[PDB]
Amino acid sequence: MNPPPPETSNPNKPKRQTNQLQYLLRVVLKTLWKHQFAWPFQQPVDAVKLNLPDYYKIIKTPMDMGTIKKRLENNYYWNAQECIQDFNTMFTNCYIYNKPGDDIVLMAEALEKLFLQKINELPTE
Ligand SMILES: Cn1cc(-c2ccc3c(=O)n(C)cc(-c4cccc(NS(C)(=O)=O)c4)c3c2)cn1
Repeated sequence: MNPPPPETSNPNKPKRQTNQLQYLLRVVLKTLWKHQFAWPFQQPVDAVKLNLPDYYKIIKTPMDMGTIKKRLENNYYWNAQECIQDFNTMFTNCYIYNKPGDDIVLMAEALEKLFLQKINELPTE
């Protein structure tokens, strides 16, 4: 079976709005969502559908943009870095599971370049 997706709401964590978290949802997630390379990253990797039975043997911290969107909308992160770390995990999962130069890896690298361009414009803490 696929594993259940990552946790996205936790009723026992404190909640806040910050400049950075707002920007992460309204600008960074939005911009990446619409990129031509985004669709394989928009929901968890469906290892059953793709016939990739080793994916969740290899990738033990799955992450995707659907889950990040949900964490942001549910105020799951207190610090912007937690969200930034989730985007990084999503990219590195793709680099760990696949091989250098793979086309799916080039698609991740392009999304990652864009993500860094938007993170450089994060508003002041
Ligand atoms: C032979 N083969 C390999 C793949 C493959 C290999 C690695 C990846 C990968 O690392 N990511 C993050 C995503 C995909 C992928 C590609 C196309 C569609 C989907 N759909 S999904 C998000 O429902 O799992 C996922 C993906 C697909 C597909 N066919």
